[PDB]
Amino acid sequence: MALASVLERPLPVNQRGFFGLGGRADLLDLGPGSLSDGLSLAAPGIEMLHGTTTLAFKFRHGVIVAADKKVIEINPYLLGTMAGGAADCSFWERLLARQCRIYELRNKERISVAAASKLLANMVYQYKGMGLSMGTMICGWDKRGPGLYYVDSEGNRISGATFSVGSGSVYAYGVMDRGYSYDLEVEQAYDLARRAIYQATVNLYHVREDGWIRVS
Amino acid sequence: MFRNQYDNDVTVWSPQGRIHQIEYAMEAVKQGSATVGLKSKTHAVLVALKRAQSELAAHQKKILHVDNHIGISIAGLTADARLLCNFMRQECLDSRFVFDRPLPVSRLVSLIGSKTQIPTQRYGRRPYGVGLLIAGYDDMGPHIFQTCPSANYFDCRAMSIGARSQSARTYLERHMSEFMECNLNELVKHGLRALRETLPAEQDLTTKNVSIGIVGKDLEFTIYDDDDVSPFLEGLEERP
Amino acid sequence: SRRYDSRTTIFSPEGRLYQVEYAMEAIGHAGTCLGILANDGVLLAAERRNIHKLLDEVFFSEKIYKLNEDMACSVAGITSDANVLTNELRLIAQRYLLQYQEPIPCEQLVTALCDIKQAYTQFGGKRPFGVSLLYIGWDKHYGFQLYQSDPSGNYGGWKATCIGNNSAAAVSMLKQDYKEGEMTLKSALALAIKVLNKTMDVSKLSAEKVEIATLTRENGKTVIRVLKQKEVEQLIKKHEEEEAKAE
Amino acid sequence: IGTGYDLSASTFSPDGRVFQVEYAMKAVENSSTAIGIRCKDGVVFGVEKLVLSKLYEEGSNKRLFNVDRHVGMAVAGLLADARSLADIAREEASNFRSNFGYNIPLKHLADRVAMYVHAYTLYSAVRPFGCSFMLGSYSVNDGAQLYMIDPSGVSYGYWGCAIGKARQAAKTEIEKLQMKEMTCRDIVKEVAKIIYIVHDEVKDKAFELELSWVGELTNGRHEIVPKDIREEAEKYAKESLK
Amino acid sequence: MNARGLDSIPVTELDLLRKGFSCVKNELLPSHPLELSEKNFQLNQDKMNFSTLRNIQGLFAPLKLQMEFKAVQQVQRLPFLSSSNLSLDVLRGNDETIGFEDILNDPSQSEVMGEPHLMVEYKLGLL
Amino acid sequence: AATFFGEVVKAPCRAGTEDEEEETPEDREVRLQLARKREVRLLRRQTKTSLEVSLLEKYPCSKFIIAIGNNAVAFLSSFVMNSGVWEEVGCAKLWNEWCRTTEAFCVFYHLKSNPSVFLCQCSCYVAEDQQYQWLEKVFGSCPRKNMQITILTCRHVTDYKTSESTGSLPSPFLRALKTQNFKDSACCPLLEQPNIVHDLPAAVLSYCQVWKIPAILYLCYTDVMKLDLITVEAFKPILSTRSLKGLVKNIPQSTEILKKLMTTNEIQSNIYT
Amino acid sequence: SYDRAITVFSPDGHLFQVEYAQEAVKKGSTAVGVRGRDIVVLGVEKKSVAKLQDERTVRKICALDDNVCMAFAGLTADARIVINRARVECQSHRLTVEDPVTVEYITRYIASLKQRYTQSNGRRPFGISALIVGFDFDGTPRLYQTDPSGTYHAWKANAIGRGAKSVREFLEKNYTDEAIETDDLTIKLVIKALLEVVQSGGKNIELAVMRRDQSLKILNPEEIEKYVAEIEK
Amino acid sequence: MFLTRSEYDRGVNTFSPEGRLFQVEYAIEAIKLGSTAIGIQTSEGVCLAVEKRITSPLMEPSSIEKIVEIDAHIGCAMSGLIADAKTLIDKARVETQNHWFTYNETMTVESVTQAVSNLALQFGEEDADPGAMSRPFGVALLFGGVDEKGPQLFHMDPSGTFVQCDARAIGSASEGAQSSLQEVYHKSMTLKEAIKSSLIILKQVMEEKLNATNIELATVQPGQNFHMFTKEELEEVIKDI
Amino acid sequence: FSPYVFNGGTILAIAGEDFAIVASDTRLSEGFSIHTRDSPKCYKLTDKTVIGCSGFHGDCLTLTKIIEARLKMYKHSNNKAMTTGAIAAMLSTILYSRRFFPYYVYNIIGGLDEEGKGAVYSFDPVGSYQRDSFKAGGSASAMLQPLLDNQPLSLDRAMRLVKDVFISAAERDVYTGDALRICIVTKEGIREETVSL
Repeated sequence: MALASVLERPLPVNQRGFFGLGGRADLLDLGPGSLSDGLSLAAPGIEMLHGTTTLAFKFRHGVIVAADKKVIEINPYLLGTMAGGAADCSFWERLLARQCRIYELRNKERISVAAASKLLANMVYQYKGMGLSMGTMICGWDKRGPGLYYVDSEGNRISGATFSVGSGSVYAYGVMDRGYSYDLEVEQAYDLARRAIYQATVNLYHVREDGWIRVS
Repeated sequence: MFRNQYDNDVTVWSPQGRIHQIEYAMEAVKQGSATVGLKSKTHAVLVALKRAQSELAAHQKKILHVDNHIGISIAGLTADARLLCNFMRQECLDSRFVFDRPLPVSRLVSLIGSKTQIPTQRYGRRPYGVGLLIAGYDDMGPHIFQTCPSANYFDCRAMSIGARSQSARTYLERHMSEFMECNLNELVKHGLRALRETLPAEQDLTTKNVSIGIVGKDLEFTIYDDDDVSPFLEGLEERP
Repeated sequence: SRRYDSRTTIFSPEGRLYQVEYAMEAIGHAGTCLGILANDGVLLAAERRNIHKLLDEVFFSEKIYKLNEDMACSVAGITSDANVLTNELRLIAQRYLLQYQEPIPCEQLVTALCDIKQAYTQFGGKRPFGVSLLYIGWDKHYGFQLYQSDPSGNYGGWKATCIGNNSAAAVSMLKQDYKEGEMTLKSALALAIKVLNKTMDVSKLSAEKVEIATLTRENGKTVIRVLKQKEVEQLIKKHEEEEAKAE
Repeated sequence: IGTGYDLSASTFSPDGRVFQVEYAMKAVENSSTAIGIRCKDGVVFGVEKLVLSKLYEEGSNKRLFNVDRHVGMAVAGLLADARSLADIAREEASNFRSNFGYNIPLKHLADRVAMYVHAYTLYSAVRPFGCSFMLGSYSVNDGAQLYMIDPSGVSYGYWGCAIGKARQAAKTEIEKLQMKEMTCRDIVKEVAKIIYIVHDEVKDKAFELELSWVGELTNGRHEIVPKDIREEAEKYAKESLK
Repeated sequence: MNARGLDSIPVTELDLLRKGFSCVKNELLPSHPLELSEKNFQLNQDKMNFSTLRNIQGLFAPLKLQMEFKAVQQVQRLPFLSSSNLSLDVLRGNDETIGFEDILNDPSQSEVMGEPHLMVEYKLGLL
Repeated sequence: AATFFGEVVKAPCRAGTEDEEEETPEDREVRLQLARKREVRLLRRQTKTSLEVSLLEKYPCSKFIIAIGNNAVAFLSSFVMNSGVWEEVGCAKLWNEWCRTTEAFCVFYHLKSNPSVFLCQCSCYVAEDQQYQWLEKVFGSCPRKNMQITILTCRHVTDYKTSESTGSLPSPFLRALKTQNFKDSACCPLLEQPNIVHDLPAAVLSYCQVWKIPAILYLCYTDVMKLDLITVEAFKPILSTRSLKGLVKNIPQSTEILKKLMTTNEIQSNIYT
Repeated sequence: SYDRAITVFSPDGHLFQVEYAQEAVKKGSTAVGVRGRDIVVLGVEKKSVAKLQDERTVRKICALDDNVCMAFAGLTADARIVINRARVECQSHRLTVEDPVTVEYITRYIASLKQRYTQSNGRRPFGISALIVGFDFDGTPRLYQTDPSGTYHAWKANAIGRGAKSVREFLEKNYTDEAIETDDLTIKLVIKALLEVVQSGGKNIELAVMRRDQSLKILNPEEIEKYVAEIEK
Repeated sequence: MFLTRSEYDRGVNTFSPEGRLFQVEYAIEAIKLGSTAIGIQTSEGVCLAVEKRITSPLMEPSSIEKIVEIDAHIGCAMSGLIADAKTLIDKARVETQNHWFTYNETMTVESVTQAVSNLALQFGEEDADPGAMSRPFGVALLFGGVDEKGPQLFHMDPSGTFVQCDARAIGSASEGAQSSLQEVYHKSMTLKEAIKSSLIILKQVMEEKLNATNIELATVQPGQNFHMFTKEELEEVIKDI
Repeated sequence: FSPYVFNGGTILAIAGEDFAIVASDTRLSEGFSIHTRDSPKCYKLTDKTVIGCSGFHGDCLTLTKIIEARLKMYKHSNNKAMTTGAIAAMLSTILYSRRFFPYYVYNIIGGLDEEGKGAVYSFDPVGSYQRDSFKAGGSASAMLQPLLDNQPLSLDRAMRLVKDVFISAAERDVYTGDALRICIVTKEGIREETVSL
């Protein structure tokens, strides 16, 4: 078996139990493997978030996101929202959190919102048309001030000061469009978010300089 | 004087029909510390002697765990021991997954020999510089096997390998006729007395330099270290 | 010394590449080539080595090659390697034209070939090309140009240079007879004839020992032509008459 | 004298010899002697097995393998190469049976294994094998057959063979037998007697006799000799030594 | 019979300018029934010859053929230049036949070619 | 060895002629500096000054004992020089690949009660081009008529030439080699024929044999070349000879010291288990 | 002996082939780099000038991106490959992260690429060393150095190539916070540092000056002569 | 009866007549060209002190740090070839984050050390995976962290083997530092005096002046993450030693 | 050729302050025919965790074998037995490894945590999971969840509740078995008993 080892290309012919055009070769390796990670090729009930409404807008003092859990705490300084397939959102945002931690360890500096959103969009764009379904809003604060982006499974990636996705999207968006103001105090912003989410039909988060907090 | 040309590779035969690199690799086994392995009608026992770099470092471990009914002991290099241990564990796991039965020790050791024979024939490789002692239990009872860097394995009833193991082998040969009737006690004691012959006449065995591995009819492979060894060391004599 | 000559991937104790040095030394045996840049054209003159009485003349030229509608080249070294390099240059030019729908610039072509030449001095088991090149051409970014390459993979742009046998004397004479910014095509031709006459000590020049190529721009087009024996004979006769009048 | 042309298996001596193969063949004479005798209705093997120490079991490191249901095998030389070649022979027999649905003839198996052995004496990336071996079989439609293969890759049919350290004396002893007209029961004793005669006790402390036949008695199967017959053969050999 | 031949989505947990314009869904299935058959003709032919030769003669023959192929296919030009494949064609038996791979889309006159060092590194397995 | 496929390689030579057969001011300066880098210097550690005269020329000598290797110096330190007053006279400084600094030392002592008895504990390695400088700086040019020299060292068992296997020998064991003028008899069998010994002890014996000085060399072939108790206990029979009869006084305390120092060994690289 | 294979250790633990490769850096033209507060200056001295040559094709200062520069000393043919790979990587990083590249990131990439060629006997290392300057995204000037062995580390002012010890000593003596007060002062400091080895300034010196939020700018002989005259005053 | 020349120390796959691999020994000897590092393991925490060599006042000290952060509870110290340690620290960090992603927990110091050591084992077989390295690494590492079993300290060797040490010193002055450590270490001791003793030994062994700028210090404690001392803390602890 | 076949089953889990209960039926069927009347769907993984799965039978067998192999691998590598949360995370990753060709299995994991309290996790065929106090799965989960919701407790009352829930559900379901198995996880180990139905 030393001559066959020199040829650095293991063919099924060189292995044991070979006869005819096939043989007892595909029935030999039936172990559970050692170590790897990879999705299976294409060929029941899948849990999906249907009756959920979310809301998020940014202003001078930070970013406020509210919903009806339905908010993923990626990092102490990064926040995310799920819409659609729960499993896909959880898996890909866990991958994003791991990537952010690797970046921080390597470069001794926290990643920015734009880079994180781009990384998530790049990961989810490879499987276009396969069947993935997710819609995410990413909140954070970095050296350039507050940031807010929207990423979905169709490759869309946009930035804005006001977003809303859910069953009651139209009503809440209209309310917070009527009541929006960039130079707004924290209390008035809380009141506006509460009123909008109430009219949509309650959680509440607030991202600041040094990480997010929970209001109610 | 005339050997300088034919002892630089394993792909070259000497004019006397000898491969000198295999004989050189067989000498790495004697660079370790002594190990003793014996068996009885029911149990199989491994005893090993541990060394330490200094008083502020933990003693290196010699007895490893392969499966619920197989354990090994190491004397030689370390990287080769780790690679072989990984191979053993993978083979046992695959066999159990596929057939829902434990893998026989004879088949396992045959696989080890077949894998180890290859690097002694092809270019760009070197032989494994490690010797092992294998203790297991299956439908045929206890088993003790020995492995050599020359891809040779033997089926023993009591064996010792390492540095200055001739005294242990002599003791085992002298006391061979009483092993098959002893229970676990006095069998661990015979092993310890055999291992004590590899030391200078002034010093003795403490609880910080001995390891014990036992596998039996209804007892899985277990390793006793540090304070777990005192019950076996209570009854020893004063090195007669 | 003799310990660090085995292959190309060995550094001398003072950081020297002896195999590349020997490959560059291999160029000193081939024929002599010249290149002169003028205000309204560029010039390229070479010495014929195949001069046996029983040889034939079948090809368009012996050492001058055409790579593109706007460029030409001359080789000095091993013919076998020169052929491969010429084919690769033509392929590279056609690839760029297909990609961008525009002719390739001269410096880009030179860099692309020099990368290939350098790749053989880094991976062991191969042998570097023993060829030097001289390039002439016209470009919409810089006009007329003249470049030179060597087996090491280096290159640079010149106004008047020389490669091959007896290169040092030719360079020394050019450095004192070339005047920047005031050279015309006739002056360049006369200077080339004089330099070739001085550097060829075999015998007196004859029209069958040299070949001269001229690149000029005429009515939005680049024309490359090889001078004929009549013109070469007139040039040599005029130079000889000038020398005779000098004394 | 072949100094300078004996460092690779792909180099020819000035008189047209390959010296690595010669050294490999020389390496076989470093092990004990094994013999095999073909008789009227079967083949019987015999190996002089040295004892290294008393700490080993009865059946450790044997030198008689079961290649197939009807084929035996005896080896000499480096043991690891012998195990590898036994695995190769088993694989070849299994492949033939799977393809064509009946027991492989002995000549074909010998040819396959001999060519596999020879393939190693052509390239500089490997080294020649260092072991010889013999094959034996019996069937009703073919009769007994015996073959030998050596490290160079040459196979031949034999009426009686011997490989190892003392093949010359063993061959001299064998050449005085009328094996064409006897029976396995009358050949086991002769094999044991020859093994005992050849053995040297000055340079070898002790040994254990190992025997096995194949033939009409075993109904075309390769088996180990029963213990009582081994004891009787050993007693007869010891008596004949005096 | 030589032309009839018989879960790999890794996640990076073991440059986008270099690779582009490719999705997993399109490459999941072939575009024509003859695509994979034509792309892997030589490999299938070699496999068929090895199978029949191993079944009839033994292990030595396919091993010797593969050893000869590997030895002779190590003295070629670097991958950014075109080779002739003389001795490999002689050994393989294709020195007196012309197929559709020779007269269509001459590989010696391809319209694309990458950087030298990149190809040499990719062939070595580093990238 | 070949670095690429089909490379042309040459066989190594055992006579060493393949390197010196090849025989700018910068090269000469480099050679001079490299030669100056690895010169042998003998100096007194008390004031850090070199001795311009050979060590044995300053002080008369009647007995000289040399130990080479860890085991030999350990044996001498435990058994001989634990029962007296010894003054350090000088030390040697060396540099080479295998001894970067000078665990590595070479220190000379002489007995206070009897200034005619000397000692030397060399644990470093002296290269092949520094042994003659060592001999010149220690012994000088003109030797002395009345002087006896004893040498001790250790060698691995695999260097022994025997018809049987190396592993079958009952290591450790002692062997001896003595010059013509050594009238006494050794306590161990003399070394067999096809076996030779080289390096520094060979240099000392060659000097003593050429210049007609009595000498003897003791060798220990062992299977453990580290600091071990069996190896240093194997040197016990030497104490019965006339060279060491008047220097040993208490055996049990030497054994206790040996046991004490056996517990402060150097840390071995964890390559073997 | 032990200095003919890349992957062979000396008995005292030395890899001599890499040191021999580094020895080739010490023969190239001197390069100087000084980091200011709002400016970064690179200076390379011309080893020799040939009157019949085009100076545009022999420059040793290159631009890797909008905010990164580079200057090398060593093997000219080997420098070009590294420069092209670095440019491709700089452009490819923006495709994955919208932010522009960072000086430490590009230095890490170059060092890893250099180290990849010292791991096998089938290829030889790159005989060059580089100085990299630039500005970060938030506006912090940087300066790094790379070695053929594959190591990098930051500096405030450094010199590589032949005759670098004297220049480094001069920079150590004459570097202070009041000498980098303004762009003119920084440029004059670089010129003064280079003048210690150049036999005659103005003709054997080339400078590249990069300001914050601006592209690379190459000074011309007129400006170089003006600065030389002002220094000589 | 002749003396001849024999060579066995120019290949990674060659055995000496006494079964010794000499290239690995030479790679181990290559460590002695680095800087001294000291690690003391105590029931209250782990201490890591290293000496950094400054070749010029123009360098940035914060760019040649020899103590890195593997994770929130694991440190590291380096000695030997700098370029080689950067391919092992990255492996350690990647393995830690992979384990966290898969199992939603944190690794142990022993597991991290084993995972790193699995990479240094493979060498000399270029016919295997193309990314395999043909020669041993020339760097030694010290690992220090806190886990379920309390504070831990590990040592890894270019041979690819690791043990656990109560107090270890590696680098150029390793033997002298170890001899001094053996005379001062005792189990019932506190972090402050561990710091003081390590600083004293470093001052004794260095060939320069200990001035709170040519050394760096770091500790990890139960309940607090990996922490590196600042300039003021270094000056305060270096005063009166 | 459909590579999926539905087999009946019903599983339940209740988490207590210092105990955990997992129960299931013991019937294997293919809609109309009855394969066996004795086939428990609760498997013991370690001394402190139990898993119960129902759905396609071959997928269940493969999943259990893979889980046991991974447990052995982790024990060998890390020199300790892995906890309940680690098992849950690993199972979620394993399940999502086959997103485009899913396992047709519903899992429920019950056991003790590090602090010594009950823990219950519920999954989906893709891998989403969360911690709960009580969960019902299987075919009859829809008609069984409201009963539990409208109805922590001690061990005896929880067992009483479990018995009445299964006896009420079996009479109204076509896939419930003829026997009920209950596994109790506590600090002293694990014990189980079978109740006839």
